[PDB]
Amino acid sequence: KTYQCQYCEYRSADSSNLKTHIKTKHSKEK
Ligand SMILES: [Zn+2]
Repeated sequence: KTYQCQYCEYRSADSSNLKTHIKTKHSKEK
């Protein structure tokens, strides 16, 4: 019951955590 990121290699326990990670790490922060 884990989710993974398909940009880099970070994983989560709760999908929201993952979403946030991509939002603050990939998904254009610029
Ligand atoms: Zn990532």
